[PDB]
Amino acid sequence: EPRKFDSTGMFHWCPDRPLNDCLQDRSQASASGLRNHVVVCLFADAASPLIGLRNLVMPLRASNFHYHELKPTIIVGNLDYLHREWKTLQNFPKLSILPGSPLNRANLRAVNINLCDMCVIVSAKDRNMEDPNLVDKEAILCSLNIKAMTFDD
Amino acid sequence: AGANVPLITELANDSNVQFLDQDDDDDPDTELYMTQPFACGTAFAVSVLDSLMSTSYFNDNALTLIRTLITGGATPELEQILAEGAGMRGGYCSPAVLANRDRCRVAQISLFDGPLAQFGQGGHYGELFVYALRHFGILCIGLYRFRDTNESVRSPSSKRYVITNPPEDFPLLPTDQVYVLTYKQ
Ligand SMILES: [Ba+2]
Repeated sequence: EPRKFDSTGMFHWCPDRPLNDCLQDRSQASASGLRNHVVVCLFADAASPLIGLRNLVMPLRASNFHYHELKPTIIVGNLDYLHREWKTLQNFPKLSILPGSPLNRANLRAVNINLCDMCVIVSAKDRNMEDPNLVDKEAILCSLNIKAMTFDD
Repeated sequence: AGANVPLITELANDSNVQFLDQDDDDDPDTELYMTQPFACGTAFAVSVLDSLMSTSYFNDNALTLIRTLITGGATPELEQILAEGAGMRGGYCSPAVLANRDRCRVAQISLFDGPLAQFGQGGHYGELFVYALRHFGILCIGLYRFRDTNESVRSPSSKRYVITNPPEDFPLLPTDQVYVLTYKQ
């Protein structure tokens, strides 16, 4: 098994790739039968400060997991923010990006959010310019939208 | 020939309606609904919509009726379809669906040369209403009539104003227009 790890040998490693080698649209995402994956709904702007999504993907690629036990990760959010962020994510295998918005339902249907194992709702937008009760509008709206959605059994 | 172009203006502030028509006499404490541009159907401001919040509280069937009148459809099923983010979709429809192509629509008719033009001269509103309802299945809402009384000479300001449900003894004129609710396309 030609597996490529880090120099320290504690994480899975892949050679560097351009962003478009992982970029996908709705048709391609629905073509791939994603299941038991992880969905990251990112509410980021184009000039918002970085979160460091590496720290979210690094623990998921530990070397004590068999390569078939790795959980695919798909990030749904803004694209320019992901252009900035991709410099630190290109070395993690089994990672996909679907540009768009997480509040749209077509994206969530293509991603197969009803077969996933976890949906992490993160927001990179700037904080505290308005009432403190109106800083988590996007997160609450996304949670309610996902809860109220209905799929086909 | 450029003063006969029918145009409707949308205003941000409702106090600017004094600058739209020249032949009218302006006044600073007159309400928007009483000015001449609004009475003719030329100016429109969103402030008149501020009264739609109270009526919907007092009458729960008002909003449904007004949406049905001024939208031509938009059933909750269409809202659900649009809520999926995929946009408007459709194509050739089954004959059962195409039965929705017969709802009534608001239209405007004239008393000049139509089959019911006999009410233009000496006719009364009630006679025209009952005749249209009995014969053509048409319900009349109101009149849209020249502002100048001397329509024989047709004074240069050829503007019209609206009368809502005139009494049964209202006298008609050959140049009047009627708002109607037509059926069967
Ligand atoms: Ba004036």
